[PDB]
Amino acid sequence: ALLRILKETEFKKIKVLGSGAFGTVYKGLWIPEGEKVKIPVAIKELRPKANKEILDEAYVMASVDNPHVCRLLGICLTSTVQLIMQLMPFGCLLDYVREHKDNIGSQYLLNWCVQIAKGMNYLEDRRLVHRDLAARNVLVKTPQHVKITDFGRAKLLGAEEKEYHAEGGKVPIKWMALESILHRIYTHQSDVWSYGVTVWELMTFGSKPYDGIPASEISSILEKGERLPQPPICTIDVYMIMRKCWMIDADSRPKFRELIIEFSKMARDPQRYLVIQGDE
Ligand SMILES: *CCC(=O)N1C[C@H](COc2nc(Nc3cnn(C)c3)nc3[nH]ccc23)[C@@H](C(F)(F)F)C1
Repeated sequence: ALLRILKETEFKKIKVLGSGAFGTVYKGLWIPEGEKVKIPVAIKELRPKANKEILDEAYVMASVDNPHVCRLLGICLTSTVQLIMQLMPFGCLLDYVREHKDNIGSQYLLNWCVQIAKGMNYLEDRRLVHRDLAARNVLVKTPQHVKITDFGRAKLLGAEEKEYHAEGGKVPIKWMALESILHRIYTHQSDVWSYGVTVWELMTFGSKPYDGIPASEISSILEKGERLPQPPICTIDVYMIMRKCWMIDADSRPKFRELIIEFSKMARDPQRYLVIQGDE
């Protein structure tokens, strides 16, 4: 995987797929010059660093090559910064489970957990801390295949850095580990906490975590030992894995490599671990 540098004439926006603080994402078409191939893409236009700085960051981001991480295919530097990324046809996993909750069986749910863990482990191998993992930021290539994406909170750790110490950026409190909330510390093990919350979202078919609790109250609730409840479809074996992801000591929590193994085992006999009517 290498970074293509794109001219404005090489791609065209087709429609909006979403937007936020980072900017706006469009569905579009990439026609590499002279190549006679139309490639469906998602174009992320951001809302200034020197071009050389932006490119160097884009080069690193484009080297991230894993089946379960959405890849940066190219970049166009004009008045605005535009990132050309793989288009995920089915949108975010959060919307997908909400929509299709009547037709989602244990096999798909457990496979998604495996895939997200595989992607996160790859990021860890690259020393990348995601810092914003949630079902809304997992995208669907096909119902059978999902990819983690990133809208700018991810950080690369230095050779000797074991943690990221954040500044004042706004934070998704209900997905964050307690040490991130209290001390702005982020590690792969804090990503594991967020992973556990993401899995809870899937197992409840897109339900809201800590529903009707103010974000400002979350740290105190977690300090008292309260955690998200066991989803109706979850056997205790699955729930206990989620609970391990939310232990106060980051090194108590499993590693993504260990989560891959445990969920892969469960995905081999899925009806044993998730209880879903009509499944199958
Ligand atoms: C649950 C969160 C959510 O839906 N979004 C939408 C966008 C995602 O931006 C991207 N979308 C897609 N594909 C897609 C979107 N909608 N459909 C029907 C398909 N592929 C992408 N590849 C990279 C980025 C993509 C973000 C938001 F709104 F923040 F921009 C979260």
